[PDB]
Amino acid sequence: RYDTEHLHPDLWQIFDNPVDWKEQYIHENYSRALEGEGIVEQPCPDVYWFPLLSEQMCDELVAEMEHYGQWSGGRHEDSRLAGGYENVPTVDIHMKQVGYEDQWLQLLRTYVGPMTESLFPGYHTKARAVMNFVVRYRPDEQPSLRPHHDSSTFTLNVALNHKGLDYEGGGCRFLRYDCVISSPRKGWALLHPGRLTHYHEGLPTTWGTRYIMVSFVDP
Amino acid sequence: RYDTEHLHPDLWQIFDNPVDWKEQYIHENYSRALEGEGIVEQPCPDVYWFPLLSEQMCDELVAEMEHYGQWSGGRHEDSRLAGGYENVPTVDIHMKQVGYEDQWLQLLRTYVGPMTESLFPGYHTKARAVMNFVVRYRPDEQPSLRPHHDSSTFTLNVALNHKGLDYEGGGCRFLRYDCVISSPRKGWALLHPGRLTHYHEGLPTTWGTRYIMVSFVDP
Repeated sequence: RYDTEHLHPDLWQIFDNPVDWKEQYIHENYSRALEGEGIVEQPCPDVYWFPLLSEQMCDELVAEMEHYGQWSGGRHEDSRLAGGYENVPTVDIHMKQVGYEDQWLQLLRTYVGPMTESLFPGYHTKARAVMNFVVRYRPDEQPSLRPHHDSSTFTLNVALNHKGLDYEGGGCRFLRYDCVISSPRKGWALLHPGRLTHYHEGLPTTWGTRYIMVSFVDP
Repeated sequence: RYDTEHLHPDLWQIFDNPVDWKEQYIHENYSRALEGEGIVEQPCPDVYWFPLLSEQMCDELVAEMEHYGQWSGGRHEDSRLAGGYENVPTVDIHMKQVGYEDQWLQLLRTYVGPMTESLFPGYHTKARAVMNFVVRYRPDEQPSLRPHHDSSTFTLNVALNHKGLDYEGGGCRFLRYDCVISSPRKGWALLHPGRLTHYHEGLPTTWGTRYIMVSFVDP
């Protein structure tokens, strides 16, 4: 089985060929990071920073998002939310329309879940994420988000571009910890709680466009 | 209305005359702590230790618990829980059996909630608590519990007796923070998250009986 009506059909081959998809799309240091050989960084309390994705998979996902074109979002109301009122608006493309929600959920349940279990002793993860979308921030389309938390036990923020070369500006700002993640990594990602002990704030971007993929896991 | 069918009928008079209950039950320095001029202590990161209840209230609660006699608990399985299995068995009496759960909820909504809102900016509290029981820590009966977490956004623990004079032992130990509560206060209460960022293990009591109050807030 191989759906040929796709720009990058190998992206959905995770179910058919897990070994090849993992060897091609996952970061080379992901195994080293999971094995416990350093790599993981904790610049702020109750936060982590380890490599998750590689250049090829990130570029393919960015190209697919560009091919989708319909950069929805930006209005206070939400059409994909049951309540119909979204607290924070941002220009983003949902994974449901793109059809990558199932593949991303499987990838998170395979690789992301063991990482979360290893980082926090005594914590069992079922990888139940109800919201997963990639937001594109532009100097004229979507500015930095207002200071707000995430409606999830843990919130993961993954960058999709190389810092500096692709976009100029900043990332987030932890007001509680008085720390700012000013050096995002294209291949790495952060998985920290955002329910009660994290009042996340968005820093602004001056030049270029920045794309970040955040999935609300365990809500 | 003043029902005398209790050892301490004034313990149920929290709502009848809120001023009288606040004046005769709450901690004298609790108002100063709510004013934000000290008293509140943070021995560990993202942890609070401030006085909540007065000695008279603690004595009344201890006497009521002793007179109740329904000190159930001690098995991995349980009948009070809907699931029927308790993750961490403990000899504790739920507030539902005593019937003071309404009073505890009212006190949490009146005094605990504003402190939580003031202490942690950007968070809204609604005093949503379900699991709350008083467990007596006895070295001969209930030894130290294994390290575990809490299935709630926040956890509150209040001492019910003077350590050393009444019981000999320890408090809690933060596995991921290397923080040990060796000098807990009868009036002070421990408020911190217990879902993901903190793994805690209780220290073992040695002599006497240590009475503690456990409440799962925002489950």
